[PDB]
Amino acid sequence: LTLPGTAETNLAVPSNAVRKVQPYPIAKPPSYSSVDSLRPARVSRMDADWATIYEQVRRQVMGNAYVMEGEAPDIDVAFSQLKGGNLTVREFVRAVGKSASYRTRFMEAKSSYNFVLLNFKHFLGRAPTQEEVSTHIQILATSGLEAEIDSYIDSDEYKALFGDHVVPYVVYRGTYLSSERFNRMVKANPGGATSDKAKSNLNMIATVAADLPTDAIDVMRGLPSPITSETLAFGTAYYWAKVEKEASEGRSASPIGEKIGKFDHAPISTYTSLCSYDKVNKAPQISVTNVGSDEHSYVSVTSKYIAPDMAAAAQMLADCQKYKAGGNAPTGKWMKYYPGTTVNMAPYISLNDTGSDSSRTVSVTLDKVKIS
Amino acid sequence: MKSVITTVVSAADAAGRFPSNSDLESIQGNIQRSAARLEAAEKLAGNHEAVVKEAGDACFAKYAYLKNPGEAGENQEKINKCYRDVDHYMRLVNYCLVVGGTGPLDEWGIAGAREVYRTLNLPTSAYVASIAYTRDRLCVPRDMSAQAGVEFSAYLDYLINALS
Amino acid sequence: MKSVITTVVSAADAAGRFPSNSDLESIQGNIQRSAARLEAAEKLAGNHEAVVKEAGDACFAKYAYLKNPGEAGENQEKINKCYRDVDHYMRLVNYCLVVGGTGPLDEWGIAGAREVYRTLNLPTSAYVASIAYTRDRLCVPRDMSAQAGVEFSAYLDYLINALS
Amino acid sequence: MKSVITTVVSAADAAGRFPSNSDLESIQGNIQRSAARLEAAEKLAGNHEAVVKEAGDACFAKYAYLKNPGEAGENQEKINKCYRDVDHYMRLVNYCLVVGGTGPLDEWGIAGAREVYRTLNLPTSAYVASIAYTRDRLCVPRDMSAQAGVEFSAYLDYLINALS
Amino acid sequence: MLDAFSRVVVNSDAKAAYVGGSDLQALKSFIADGNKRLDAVNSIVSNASCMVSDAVSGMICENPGLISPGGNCYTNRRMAACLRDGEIILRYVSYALLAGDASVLEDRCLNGLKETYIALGVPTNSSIRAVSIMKAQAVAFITNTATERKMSFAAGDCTSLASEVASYFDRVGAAIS
Amino acid sequence: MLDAFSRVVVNSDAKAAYVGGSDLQALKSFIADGNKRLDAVNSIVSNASCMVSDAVSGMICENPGLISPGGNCYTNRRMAACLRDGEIILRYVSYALLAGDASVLEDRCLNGLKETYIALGVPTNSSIRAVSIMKAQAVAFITNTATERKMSFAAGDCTSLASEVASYFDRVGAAIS
Amino acid sequence: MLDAFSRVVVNSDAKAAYVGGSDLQALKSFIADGNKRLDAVNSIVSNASCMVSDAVSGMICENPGLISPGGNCYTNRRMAACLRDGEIILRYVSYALLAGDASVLEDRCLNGLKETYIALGVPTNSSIRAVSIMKAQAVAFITNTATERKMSFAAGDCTSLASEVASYFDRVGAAIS
Ligand SMILES: *C(=C)C1=C(C)[C@@H](Cc2[nH]c(/C=C3N=C(/C=C4\NC(=O)[C@H](C)[C@H]4[C@@H](*)C)C(C)=C\3CCC(=O)O)c(CCC(=O)O)c2C)NC1=O
Ligand SMILES: *[C@H](C)[C@H]1/C(=C/C2=NC(=C\c3[nH]c(C[C@H]4NC(=O)C(C=C)=C4C)c(C)c3CCC(=O)O)/C(CCC(=O)O)=C2C)NC(=O)[C@@H]1C
Ligand SMILES: *[C@H](C)[C@H]1/C(=C/C2=NC(=C\c3[nH]c(C[C@H]4NC(=O)C(C=C)=C4C)c(C)c3CCC(=O)O)/C(CCC(=O)O)=C2C)NC(=O)[C@@H]1C
Ligand SMILES: *[C@H](C)[C@H]1/C(=C/C2=NC(=C\c3[nH]c(C[C@H]4NC(=O)C(C=C)=C4C)c(C)c3CCC(=O)O)/C(CCC(=O)O)=C2C)NC(=O)[C@@H]1C
Ligand SMILES: *[C@H](C)[C@H]1/C(=C/C2=NC(=C\c3[nH]c(C[C@H]4NC(=O)C(C=C)=C4C)c(C)c3CCC(=O)O)/C(CCC(=O)O)=C2C)NC(=O)[C@@H]1C
Ligand SMILES: *[C@H](C)[C@H]1/C(=C/C2=NC(=C\c3[nH]c(C[C@H]4NC(=O)C(C=C)=C4C)c(C)c3CCC(=O)O)/C(CCC(=O)O)=C2C)NC(=O)[C@@H]1C
Ligand SMILES: *[C@H](C)[C@H]1/C(=C/C2=NC(=C\c3[nH]c(C[C@H]4NC(=O)C(C=C)=C4C)c(C)c3CCC(=O)O)/C(CCC(=O)O)=C2C)NC(=O)[C@@H]1C
Ligand SMILES: *[C@H](C)[C@H]1/C(=C/C2=NC(=C\c3[nH]c(C[C@H]4NC(=O)C(C=C)=C4C)c(C)c3CCC(=O)O)/C(CCC(=O)O)=C2C)NC(=O)[C@@H]1C
Ligand SMILES: *[C@H](C)[C@H]1/C(=C/C2=NC(=C\c3[nH]c(C[C@H]4NC(=O)C(C=C)=C4C)c(C)c3CCC(=O)O)/C(CCC(=O)O)=C2C)NC(=O)[C@@H]1C
Ligand SMILES: *[C@H](C)[C@H]1/C(=C/C2=NC(=C\c3[nH]c(C[C@H]4NC(=O)C(C=C)=C4C)c(C)c3CCC(=O)O)/C(CCC(=O)O)=C2C)NC(=O)[C@@H]1C
Ligand SMILES: *[C@H](C)[C@H]1/C(=C/C2=NC(=C\c3[nH]c(C[C@H]4NC(=O)C(C=C)=C4C)c(C)c3CCC(=O)O)/C(CCC(=O)O)=C2C)NC(=O)[C@@H]1C
Ligand SMILES: *[C@H](C)[C@H]1/C(=C/C2=NC(=C\c3[nH]c(C[C@H]4NC(=O)C(C=C)=C4C)c(C)c3CCC(=O)O)/C(CCC(=O)O)=C2C)NC(=O)[C@@H]1C
Ligand SMILES: *[C@H](C)[C@H]1/C(=C/C2=NC(=C\c3[nH]c(C[C@H]4NC(=O)C(C=C)=C4C)c(C)c3CCC(=O)O)/C(CCC(=O)O)=C2C)NC(=O)[C@@H]1C
Ligand SMILES: C=CC1=C(C)[C@@H](Cc2[nH]c(/C=C3N=C(/C=C4\NC(=O)[C@H](C)[C@H]4CC)C(C)=C\3CCC(=O)O)c(CCC(=O)O)c2C)NC1=O
Repeated sequence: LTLPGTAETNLAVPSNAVRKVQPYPIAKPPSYSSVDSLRPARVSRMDADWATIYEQVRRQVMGNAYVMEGEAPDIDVAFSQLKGGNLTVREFVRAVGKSASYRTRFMEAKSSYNFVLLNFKHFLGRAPTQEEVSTHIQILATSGLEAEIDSYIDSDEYKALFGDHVVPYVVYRGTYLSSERFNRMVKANPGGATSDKAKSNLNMIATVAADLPTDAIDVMRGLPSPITSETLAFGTAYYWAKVEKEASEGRSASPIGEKIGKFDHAPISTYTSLCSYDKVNKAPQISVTNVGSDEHSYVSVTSKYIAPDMAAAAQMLADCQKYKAGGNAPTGKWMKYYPGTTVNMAPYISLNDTGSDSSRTVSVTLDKVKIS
Repeated sequence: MKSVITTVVSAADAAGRFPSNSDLESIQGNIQRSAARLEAAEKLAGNHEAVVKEAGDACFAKYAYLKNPGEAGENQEKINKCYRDVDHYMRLVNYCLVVGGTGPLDEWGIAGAREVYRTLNLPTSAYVASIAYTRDRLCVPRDMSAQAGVEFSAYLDYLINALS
Repeated sequence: MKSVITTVVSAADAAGRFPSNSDLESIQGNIQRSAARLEAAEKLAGNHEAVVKEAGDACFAKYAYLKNPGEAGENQEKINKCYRDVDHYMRLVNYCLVVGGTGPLDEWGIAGAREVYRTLNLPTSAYVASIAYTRDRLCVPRDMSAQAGVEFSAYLDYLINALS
Repeated sequence: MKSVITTVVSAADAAGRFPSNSDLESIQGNIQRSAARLEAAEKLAGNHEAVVKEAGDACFAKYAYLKNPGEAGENQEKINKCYRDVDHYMRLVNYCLVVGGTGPLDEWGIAGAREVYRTLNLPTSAYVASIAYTRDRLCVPRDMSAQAGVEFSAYLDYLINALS
Repeated sequence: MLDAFSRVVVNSDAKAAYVGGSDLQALKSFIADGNKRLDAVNSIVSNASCMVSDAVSGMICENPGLISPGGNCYTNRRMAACLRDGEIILRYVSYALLAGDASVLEDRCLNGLKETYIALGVPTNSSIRAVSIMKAQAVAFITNTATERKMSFAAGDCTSLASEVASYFDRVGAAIS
Repeated sequence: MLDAFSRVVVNSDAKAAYVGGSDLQALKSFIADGNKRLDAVNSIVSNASCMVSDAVSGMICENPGLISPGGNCYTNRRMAACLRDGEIILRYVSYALLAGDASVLEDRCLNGLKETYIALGVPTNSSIRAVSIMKAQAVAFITNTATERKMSFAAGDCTSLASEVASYFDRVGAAIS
Repeated sequence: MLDAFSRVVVNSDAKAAYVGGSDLQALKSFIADGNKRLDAVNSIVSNASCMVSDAVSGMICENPGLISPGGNCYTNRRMAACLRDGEIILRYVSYALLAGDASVLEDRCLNGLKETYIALGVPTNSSIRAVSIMKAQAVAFITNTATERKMSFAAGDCTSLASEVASYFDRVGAAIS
């Protein structure tokens, strides 16, 4: 809408008011990158026509959206200026991302954490780290949608990889800033016939990019690698590991079990009296409200709640270092074993009949709200 | 536009390399096929007024309902608009027989046809009724050579497959 | 790999469309050229042991300095590596006469040559002395036909232009 | 974390290269400066019980208003929380004297200060009253050396400049 | 974007005329030197790496003010750009000799080429000299008058292609001037 | 990410203790071999292109199943990656010798290298042999016991750093195994 | 970006003035014809697809120089553009009917509409004629004097909004001329 020549909008850096448009598209990154020779060639503004620039912007920025002809007129607004040269293809995907057709299939329907991971998949063509999420999740908290898409397009990572004339694509650069950052990019970017719309939870890179260890599974990276770079290893060897994974990646089998949350349970023969291993760690999940006379009351047996292994980490490591001075004055004993133990009567309250008392011995130590 | 020449020099441009021996091999295909398609161009150019008079009314022979008032054919002059509306397609098939690719057909005749035929309420089935009447009337001894009628049919159904 | 057929089915896939009349047209070019290049391929396969012996020694006739100690060819076995290091290229020229494009020569012999041969200190001027020794020894009466000698030469200087 | 060592390593890693002569020359500075700040670290370690007691109440003498009921200091335990809430700052100043940069100050004490201290309504002016009371009481004969004194003060005002 | 076949249809689109036998015989003569044009593009890209290095060192050895410091081809980065910048000019004329008309390189390479070289500080008077050598080297190959490399062909005339590529190499000479 | 100076602060951050005069003298001895550590990083990156080219050809010359077709170092594309793939291991061990602890290569290069090589089809047991040659060459340089190249130093002990670099080359050994 | 309720607050921001009783009755008059405004823009978007198709074909049927080859609306792509291009003019004027002031289309559609049409080659004088038919059809709907289609409404005056649509449709014609 703005001008027939516009390199940069919104005046974020000071040196874009004097910056020309790029007269030619930018070069490839200068490292070796053995994978990209098997890859198809990148599509730019000045080598290809508008039939395939629109398809690859749908194949990368829109994921695989299946935009119809009456669907997305906001993209048809933004595409009609790109064919007139009124904005570059760098600014065009800023107009695609800020549009509501990108919002009404990736922002409202996916989750809050998954919206950041799809933005690195579409705009930068990779998958972020945890520190890249934690700087991008605050823009969704304090500044909203429009400033968060400005963090990709006005970044220096975009302008060095694509510039103003190159459609976004999966850039294999060989020497990466992290060894995770290759194979988390590859896992985030599968090949053809995959979209983002069915996986309303993505749930697998949402927990590999969540904690900084637990790099993702090898068959989830041998799957979208290119060809004469996967073969003689995907006939039937890892192929059943790929199919088993695809029925788990599809329908979003939540990886509490095998990926993170890793608890050595006891064998089933060890208890056998608290039996029926479907039910073994189930508790009543009770909830009361007690407001007026329209407030419902809880109860819906809970699931097999696991020891969380970090609340047992803050507890028993940060504290309970009451590991100090345990000689406890060994009085030439005969405490007939276990020492100062009160009989501890504890009368169960005499509601006049059918209520009775039992006792039990225990070692007693005075508490820490007891000194004073 | 989208021809066999500009397919193999846009793909060489996108890879950023010289015209290799693969790209020189497709242009050898043009020496064997221009002797099939260029006499299909001048057979079309020497008979173009006949094949729009003989075959533009075949849609009206099929669909006489649109000459009712209140429809896409109201008066005589919109039917005189219609033979101008269909010889452009026969000029574009003549433009694609001489190119060899399908280049002049897309951005001149197809790209945007779903927007102008819906909004101005033209039925696209009566378009391809006139195009498919031209398609099944090909024959070997009268019309053209035996190989030209393969390729002249092969551009007409591309207009059918894109409009439908 | 990068043949004449995988250019036109990838560029049709990049636009997201069917094989049009330009894409079927390029494969008709393969009918006129496979008569020429495949009889250059079987001439190469039945004579590959001779064209790496009395054309692999010619780089050592030009560069006798690299048989010195401290150089790229030290002992007998690295020279025995070296004729295997040449015969893989003539296997790839035999793999690109049979394909039709420069597909199997690119990612199997060319892509990665500037990083291996620089790091292993292997002089690429003594590669292209052996490749261009084969190139100028073509002739019409003895070796092949008059047209296969155009095309077998046309893949060798592509290997020269990639290494230099 | 953000030290002199992980500055010249991460910048060499982002350029994708070996540690050059410029990165080795930065570590030669660390021999010349660890004689100064590691005797600034033990003077903070052997005196941290004193410099949070007579520099934690100096905010309260400056700001006696916040011990009123309804304010950020209500009872004795929040004042007992408050001396813990400054003891972590003197631990992180001690953690930056031993590292050599502003590594442990930023993501442990600074990154997050504009969100906690606004929402929990803790006035940061009474934070920097307690830090700048410590800063202007340095001297060269009593406390430390003359060279530890400029750089013990050079970490305190960075805590002031990031809080204000 | 536009080959020799589609050049005559946009002349015919302005008149809305059917292409007929009054100018199809002019286009069938383009197919008559079909293998002649095809061998000519093969003769250019055969010795293409030796074409650009002999031309850009021929530009250096007549004007050594670039190798002097402050010159535009002084450092090792700028010579590697100038070896690359002259190769793109060779890479796009080989398209236009294949496509039959100078419209493939006209909007791709030559559009935006004048103001780029004057904003960057490229001496345009020596860029005319650099492409004048490749003008003199392309006509030596496709007329087979090259002194150090002779290629085998079927015998005949190829002067009509030699004037075509010489018309392309002054089109780049016009846009940089 | 973590150096040897900032390693002792996270051992003290878990106890919330001030670093005092009971463990600074172990860190002042890190300053005492400050130039000893510094010349050791210089001795590795001095001959680093001859380091990795002798190491990966040493892995080839004992196991010639990779140059056989179907091998992972067969073609010219994969060997250019494998010449690069062993150089990044040298590029990150020399970071951790400079930084003082195996923290820089641990989360950057090693977190995710095992299943990368599994998913790509890299023979992992031949990557053990590829980095075991670089272990034996790095201890030969910083003890100055290389037979083909001797570098000049001030005389003294460097055998504490010889165990230090060897403790990094099995960390790349264990994290790939 | 600015509605009729917030048009009066940037007037009073320039005086740093609290809004008072001298002009809120001018703003309560805007709420008094609130439902009168609300049915009018509903009458615009009711027969909106028949509005643009009659207007651009009326622009064609008085000036058949664009359907001639070399015209700006000759081919099938440009007619689908010209059907779309005038629909953006209807889509942004109808925003200004709901906003009450010509502000949302002044910066979004019209800010930079002139020099795009002269860089592309649009005949601006026929673009005056094309938007003028949409001016006369918009007053025909909201004053209900459309001959072919009559819609039912509550009785009263709508001539105030009939001057409002003509104040928008010449703002388009001013910024394209
Ligand atoms: C170890 C030296 C040691 C402890 C740890 C601590 C454990 C302990 N706690 C109690 C008594 C109570 N704990 C309660 C639980 C809570 N109080 C709260 O206000 C929050 C909401 C909640 C979680 C912290 C309660 C309500 C009591 C009883 C009242 C009270 O405050 O004491 C005991 C006493 C058990 C007994 O007397 O049999 C113990 C041992 N004390 C330690 O000594
Ligand atoms: C406080 C009540 C909790 C607690 C909170 C923490 N959350 C941390 C990170 C985090 N939390 C969420 C969920 C939340 N953020 C969102 O953006 C959305 C919706 C879109 C929701 C529901 C996410 C997604 C993340 C990751 C992003 C990020 O880390 O910034 C967190 C940080 C952990 C750390 O790195 O140390 C904390 C402390 N933790 C608690 O103990 C109490 C119970
Ligand atoms: C904690 C205060 C105790 C203690 C507890 C441990 N329990 C361990 C395993 C375990 N506990 C139960 C019983 C619990 N689970 C149930 O489902 C139900 C009710 C139906 C109850 C009461 C079971 C059945 C199991 C085994 C199953 C499993 O572990 O998943 C346990 C682990 C032992 C180990 O793995 O080594 C511990 C430590 N032990 C203590 O010291 C205090 C007294
Ligand atoms: C015992 C733990 C307490 C205590 C309990 C009393 N509650 C009395 C009345 C009452 N309690 C509730 C809340 C409760 N009833 C519900 O239906 C629900 C939600 C489902 C809840 C949480 C209600 C609604 C009422 C009725 C009156 C009111 O609205 O407050 C009560 C008086 C009845 C009686 O004498 O038995 C008692 C004694 N009070 C105590 O002193 C201990 C600490
Ligand atoms: C408190 C009012 C007294 C007093 C008490 C102290 N007792 C100490 C240790 C201690 N006390 C007992 C006896 C108690 N423990 C039992 O298990 C039983 C019965 C089964 C009884 C009556 C024992 C056995 C011990 C030694 C074991 C231990 O150290 O806990 C004690 C600690 C002394 C020390 O830490 O050195 C104190 C202070 N002392 C007093 O002054 C008043 C009069
Ligand atoms: C003595 C120190 C007390 C006292 C004791 C009396 N309690 C009498 C009756 C009574 N006591 C209880 C509570 C008791 N019985 C139980 O079964 C349980 C535990 C489950 C307890 C704690 C009950 C329930 C009753 C009966 C209540 C009734 O029926 O009214 C009692 C009356 C004589 C007798 O029944 O033994 C006495 C004297 N009363 C005192 O005044 C001092 C403080
Ligand atoms: C080939 C399919 C058949 C065949 C069919 C007949 N066509 C007859 C007449 C005819 N055809 C046209 C249009 C014609 N002119 C063209 O230039 C082209 C294609 C580019 C076509 C199809 C017209 C106007 C007419 C009627 C008068 C005329 O010849 O101009 C025909 C005569 C009877 C009739 O249909 O009117 C036949 C039998 N002819 C054949 O021999 C093979 C079997
Ligand atoms: C054609 C350029 C000349 C010609 C040259 C001669 N070549 C002679 C021997 C010779 N040539 C080759 C290479 C040849 N064999 C192949 O399989 C291929 C390509 C795949 C080629 C180019 C070899 C290996 C040898 C050695 C012995 C043999 O096999 O013939 C030759 C004899 C003298 C000499 O050895 O140099 C000549 C004169 N021959 C001609 O007639 C035209 C003029
Ligand atoms: C240097 C600026 C002056 C000087 C000032 C005086 N300070 C006095 C007492 C005092 N000083 C400090 C802080 C000091 N101790 C530390 O551990 C550190 C940092 C690690 C510092 C800066 C404290 C906490 C106290 C209170 C009592 C004490 O422990 O000494 C002092 C005596 C009078 C007074 O109490 O203010 C003076 C005059 N002393 C000098 O000689 C130069 C001039
Ligand atoms: C002009 C620059 C040349 C020259 C050209 C002539 N070529 C003639 C025939 C001819 N050329 C080819 C080459 C082309 N075909 C391929 O298969 C490939 C590679 C895949 C290429 C590059 C072929 C097959 C033929 C044979 C065609 C035939 O003769 O039937 C030729 C003879 C006349 C003609 O056919 O046009 C000429 C004059 N010859 C020259 O002297 C200059 C240097
Ligand atoms: C162990 C790998 C070596 C070895 C090391 C020793 N170096 C000693 C002193 C020393 N080292 C440097 C190198 C460092 N300084 C620089 O300027 C640069 C490049 C910019 C580097 C990489 C210097 C200046 C010095 C002199 C310090 C001094 O003596 O005052 C040294 C002597 C003890 C010590 O100073 O630490 C040793 C033992 N020597 C060896 O024999 C092995 C092979
Ligand atoms: C002027 C351009 C029109 C016209 C307008 C009048 N409308 C009058 C009342 C009125 N209008 C609406 C429409 C609006 N409300 C909705 O709920 C919706 C759709 C969701 C729309 C589009 C309503 C509800 C009412 C009733 C309000 C009432 O009378 O209480 C009206 C009478 C005066 C007035 O109330 O403003 C007029 C004059 N009438 C015309 O003749 C032209 C075409
Ligand atoms: C039709 C009544 C006109 C006319 C229209 C044409 N517009 C053409 C391209 C074009 N138009 C616009 C403006 C429009 N698009 C927008 O995005 C917005 C505001 C957000 C508006 C008002 C733009 C930006 C472009 C360039 C983008 C593109 O070309 O798709 C056009 C195509 C020209 C051609 O290529 O032949 C036409 C025909 N032109 C007319 O003659 C009448 C008056
Ligand atoms: C030569 C070809 C030719 C045309 C295509 C039409 C197009 C056309 N219509 C109108 C004028 C108009 N056009 C409409 C439009 C419509 N009325 C409806 O009921 C529908 C919703 C919609 C058509 C689908 C209206 C309402 C007017 C105002 C006059 C009227 O009510 O008829 C005008 C004059 C504009 C003006 O008043 O200044 C023109 C040129 N007229 C022509 O002369």
